Amino acid sequence: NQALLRILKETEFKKIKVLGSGAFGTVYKGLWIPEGEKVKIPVAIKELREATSPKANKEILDEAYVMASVDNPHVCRLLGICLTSTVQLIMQLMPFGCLLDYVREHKDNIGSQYLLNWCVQIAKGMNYLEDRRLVHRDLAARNVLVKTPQHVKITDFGLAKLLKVPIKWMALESILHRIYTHQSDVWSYGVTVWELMTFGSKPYDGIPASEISSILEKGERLPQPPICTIDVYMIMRKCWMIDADSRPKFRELIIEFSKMARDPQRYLVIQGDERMHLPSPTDSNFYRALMDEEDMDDVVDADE
Ligand SMILES: CN1CCN(c2ccc(Nc3ncc4nc(Nc5ccccc5)n(C5CCCC5)c4n3)cc2)CC1
Repeated sequence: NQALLRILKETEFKKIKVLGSGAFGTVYKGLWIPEGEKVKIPVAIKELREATSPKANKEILDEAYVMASVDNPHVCRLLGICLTSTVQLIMQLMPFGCLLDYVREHKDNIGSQYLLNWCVQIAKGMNYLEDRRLVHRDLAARNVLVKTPQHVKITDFGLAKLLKVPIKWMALESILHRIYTHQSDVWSYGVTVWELMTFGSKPYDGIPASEISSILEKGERLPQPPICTIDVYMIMRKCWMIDADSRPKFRELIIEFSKMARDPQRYLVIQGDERMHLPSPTDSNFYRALMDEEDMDDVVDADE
């Protein structure tokens, strides 16, 4: 459906401030000014680095329709595009930013219920992509956004194909053979889970990217995060098995983390955890009305 992708003119929006960047481009907070109206509506804008040829223009556009068709509570939808000298991609602006920064800025003031729910929600978004027969290729905590603390959304879907290789996130077959599959996405999911559980540690810190295939081939893996019980760590290790088909499926990952979320303290050990709990319904309802009206599945709660 082509109607899911608004074609914007450079006159209808402005970039206002830089929010971050990646291998792809620079992300700005922007203002959309509609249609002979006064108002300025905040948006997020990724401007791609290399200038766009017209012929590739069709190629980018074809991919953009797919990106705009992504409809799930846990994956960010591409809203609009502007094609010029540059390709500009328009999406919802999220006051809370990316998950990687969030867990860093809240290090150790985050409860087992939040961490285990995020893991569930990430697995639900990835599962949806798999169901659409789509592969992300660049899952990482930096590409998951926080809509509210209770609701996270994978972003950056589809550009990796569309146009700095994240070797430390990559399944070994992707490093060696540039093969990308749902099962390599599962590998990067394991790394993403590891970033959350360490409150945003850098994976294989201090180790050159060039050495990573060798240490993987030797059966070395990211170390067990100190808050993680063994069952949590074994799931991560399973995500990083050499045989791609031995790795869990995202549908299994949804089930396992959901079950752990029902008994959060049995699976993560966090000091002060009883002092930390999911928002009361009162606080959840207020958040939804102010900044998260979109339909979504219930967060998994503790049985007791
Ligand atoms: C000192 N910190 C102050 C606050 N800060 C910040 C950054 C971003 C947001 N929000 C926000 N929203 C939507 C985004 N959509 C993409 N990415 C994106 C990807 C593809 C197409 C369009 C946007 N981003 C990226 C991820 C984080 C940096 C910007 C987005 N970021 C809120 C606060 C970071 C610096």
